Amino acid sequence: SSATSAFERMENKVLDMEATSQAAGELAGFGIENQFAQLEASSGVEDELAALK
Amino acid sequence: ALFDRLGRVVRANLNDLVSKAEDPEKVLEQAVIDMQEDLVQLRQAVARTIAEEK
Amino acid sequence: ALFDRLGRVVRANLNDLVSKAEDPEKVLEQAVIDMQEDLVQLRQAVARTIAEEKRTEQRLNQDTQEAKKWEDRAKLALTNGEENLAREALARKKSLTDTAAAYQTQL
Amino acid sequence: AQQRTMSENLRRNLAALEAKISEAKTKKNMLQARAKAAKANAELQQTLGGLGT
Repeated sequence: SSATSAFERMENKVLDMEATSQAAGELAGFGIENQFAQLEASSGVEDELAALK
Repeated sequence: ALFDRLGRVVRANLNDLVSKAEDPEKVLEQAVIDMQEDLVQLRQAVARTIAEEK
Repeated sequence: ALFDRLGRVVRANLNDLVSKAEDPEKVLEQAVIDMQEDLVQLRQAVARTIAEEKRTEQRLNQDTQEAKKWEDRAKLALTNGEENLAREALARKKSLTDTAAAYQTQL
Repeated sequence: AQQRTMSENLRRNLAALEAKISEAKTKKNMLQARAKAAKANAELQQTLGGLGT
């Protein structure tokens, strides 16, 4: 019946969506991290080559 | 006993008929497809429970 | 589960028919085209979340510089001898600082 | 004497209400950003994955 009663109700719905979306990511899994490591090493190999220049 | 027998007979004739309509290659393919859709919904079901954990 | 068996079969026949209509070249080509258009829309969606990063930096900067102007006003108010006017400026300055703190956390 | 005391109680309660409504207003601006982010994460998960027909 009050303005607060509906605002606070809306806030919880936004937070539930935030939690649900991240959880979907958690259970999907990620491959970004092991690819990122390949990029870091990939840099290291050519850092020596850069150093000669 | 008596009605119980006849009601089994009705089921049994239907059971044979549907098994004939089950081709093995197509039915197998379709079942794997169903299971994959089901798996996605189940992953989301777990995710919405994990949401309240957070 | 006699119903299930039938419901499996009806769907399987439909799937078999769909895979006849699947040509190899054209469904494959269309698939890349669909992905390309959808990806661009997603980049647009992401960009407006990445906008909020920049905006929250602006909001915080702003309100921490209203907080300074209250101090600037307050130093003069103290000198001129109006203690009450000075306290109001300082009080206003505090909750701008509280607001500013909240922004960093969010940011 | 009743008027002056009464006026203060009204005056004080209203100021407290302004702070509450200001907080809501403050929440609303950043809360929308959470909703946008939560939506954006969901789409990324679906596009990267997606299984079945």
